[PDB]
Amino acid sequence: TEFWLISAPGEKTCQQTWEKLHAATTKNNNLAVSSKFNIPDLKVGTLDVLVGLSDELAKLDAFVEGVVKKVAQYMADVLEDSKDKVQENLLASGVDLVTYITRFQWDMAKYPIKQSLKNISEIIAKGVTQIDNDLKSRASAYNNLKGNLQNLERKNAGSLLTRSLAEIVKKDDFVLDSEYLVTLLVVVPKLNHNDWIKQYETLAEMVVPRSSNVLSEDQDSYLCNVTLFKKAVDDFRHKARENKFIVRDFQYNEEEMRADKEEMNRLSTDKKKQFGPLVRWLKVNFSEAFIAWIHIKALRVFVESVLRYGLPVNFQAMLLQPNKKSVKKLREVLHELYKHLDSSAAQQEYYPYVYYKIDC
Amino acid sequence: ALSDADVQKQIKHMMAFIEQEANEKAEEIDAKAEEEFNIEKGRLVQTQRLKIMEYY
Amino acid sequence: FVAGVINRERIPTFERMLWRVCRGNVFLRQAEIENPLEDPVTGDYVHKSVFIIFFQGDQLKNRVKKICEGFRASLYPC
Repeated sequence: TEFWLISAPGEKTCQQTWEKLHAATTKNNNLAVSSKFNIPDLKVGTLDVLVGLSDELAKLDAFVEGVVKKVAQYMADVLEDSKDKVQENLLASGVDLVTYITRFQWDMAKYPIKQSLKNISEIIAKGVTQIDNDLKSRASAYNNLKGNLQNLERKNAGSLLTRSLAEIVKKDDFVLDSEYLVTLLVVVPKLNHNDWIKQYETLAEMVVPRSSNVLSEDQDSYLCNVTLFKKAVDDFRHKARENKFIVRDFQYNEEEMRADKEEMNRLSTDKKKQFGPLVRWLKVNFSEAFIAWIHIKALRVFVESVLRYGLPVNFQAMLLQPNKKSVKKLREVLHELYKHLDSSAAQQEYYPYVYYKIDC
Repeated sequence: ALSDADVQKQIKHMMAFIEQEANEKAEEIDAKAEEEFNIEKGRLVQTQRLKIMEYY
Repeated sequence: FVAGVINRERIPTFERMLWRVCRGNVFLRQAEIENPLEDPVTGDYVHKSVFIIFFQGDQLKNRVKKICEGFRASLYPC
């Protein structure tokens, strides 16, 4: 979604229509969509200040463009009102970007027209700077939450060989409050499930026969609990390993499992609670970033137009919505229409008129 | 890159910038003059009124 | 700016570079040297032709300084 922003010297009033309405001469013979660009009438002093401003604005432009695209990607990562294949951008001014740009207005609320450009630029720069820091910090904190939540999901992921037992083991799975006995959980591949049941009773001296049962099963193995004499556990786990059974390092612990369950429940709720305010925060920041973005471009237009054509500052600036495969024709038309003013001052960027691209 | 007509145009443009700059500078000068008017008037009159009050 | 010593190697582009920085806000001074002097860097005698712009703006004067430094031009007239 690319739009072209241009400005003509405006010597004659026909320029208002030549850039829009003159089907005989206008864009793709009046096939490209164009609209009026609303610009404030601001004060200029000497040409060197304008030169400074031009440099400053080019830098501010690049900065904000980066910031607004970054935050757009942040929301893409959030997956709310903007995706990479659909919903390519967010609303600006409460309208879609296509609508915003097409009916783009100067935000005099933020940039009073009675101020000098230096101050206007400084004000915008400060706004977008604050927005950048606010959302960078917020996004980082959110990403850290997402990180920890995924970390817990992974911790509670996997098969019985590695999966956390918080959701598997019950108090009724362990032999508790025994003086001599401990209950161990061992994973026996399902192919050898009966062998475990047959073999566990004879793996070590002084084990409790017929005590073996199954706590859980998965596609590869069964997790079984066995109660045994504490001192035989070394022989039990040793010989179990010899018969290719894997014992888990687990003992019943109500507090750790409860803590894990609530921590996951809390982090998921926290994710939802931040999401709520996340999308409102980021969408507002986007809106403002996009508004400022175009405001910056408008100022770049003002500065270049005045710098090249002099004052009074009456120029005919217009927006185009290029049509597919007509870029060449539009450039040829614009060149023939305006080449006589510069002949050589303005490939990669230099045209005989004020020209910027909008990358959407 | 310029014909005589365009050289003249470029000069007219510079002259325009010269005029705009001078106009702005003078306006700034008069505004500051008025601020200084009120500030110095205050300094002086308050200073001597104080001296008078002390003598009084 | 100054009627210096240039072979008119990049002056055709010097002027355009100036137009690129600002729209030719000030006229340039032109000169041509008959039987030019032997350029010290060249070590031999080449025709010299000068087209240099003077600016009143400081940002742009500094810009021109940088261009003149980068381009094959003679600039240090007082």
